[PDB]
Amino acid sequence: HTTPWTNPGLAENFMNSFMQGLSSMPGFTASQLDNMSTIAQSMVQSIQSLAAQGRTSPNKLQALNMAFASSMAEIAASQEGGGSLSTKTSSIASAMSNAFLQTTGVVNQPFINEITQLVSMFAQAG
Amino acid sequence: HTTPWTNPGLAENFMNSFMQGLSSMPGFTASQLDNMSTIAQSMVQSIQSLAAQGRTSPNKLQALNMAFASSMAEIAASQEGGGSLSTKTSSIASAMSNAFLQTTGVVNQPFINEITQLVSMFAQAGMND
Repeated sequence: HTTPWTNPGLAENFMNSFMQGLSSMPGFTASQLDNMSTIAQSMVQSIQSLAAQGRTSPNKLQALNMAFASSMAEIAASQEGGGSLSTKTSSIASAMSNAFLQTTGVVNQPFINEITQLVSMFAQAG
Repeated sequence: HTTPWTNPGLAENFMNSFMQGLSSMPGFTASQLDNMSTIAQSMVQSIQSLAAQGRTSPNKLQALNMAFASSMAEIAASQEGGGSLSTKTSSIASAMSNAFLQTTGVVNQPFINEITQLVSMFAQAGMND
């Protein structure tokens, strides 16, 4: 239970840290950041409720972390406004990288790469 | 055109309808389905809670519907057990299709394609380390 994918407290820390970091990065409108913040806070509260019920597990926490990251990639790709897709992509990657450093102290680069591929995948579908 | 991210009620109904249908479909273990149902229930409750506060919008709902569908894909692709990846993918796609039909009355094919693409992506990558 040493990572966001196995420890509910660390999953919550990860998502809060991602947002704190993203808030100082370029490419996003106030509206986009509000939307991302609203979503992060709803997913943090949702992991808190499940943890209270003993209803988190590695499999569910993995899927919830992926849900969080996919929804961020989706806002970036679909929501009109702000800077370039490439600026938004770099900003989400830097925010993810700091969220790892703030939690496990170990960046999961393949996961960051995967989220970067999501942004392009979603942008191209829309 | 009307979608699951048009308003909170449609979003919640789509998610519930997806789970109902998937649970009658092949390729999954009881554990994977329990896990998918738990995440679906948490998402619906999140939406009910944002809705009660007037905090939903089409952009936020579209992001949450993606949060939901990605979760489903992640579980299917990565939690060990059940049938083939090919079976899980078509079961997810048929379940999404029915869920549109029961909710809005209209299948959103680009969304179905996105999610089947996610299943592949997530199977290749994993969530390790």
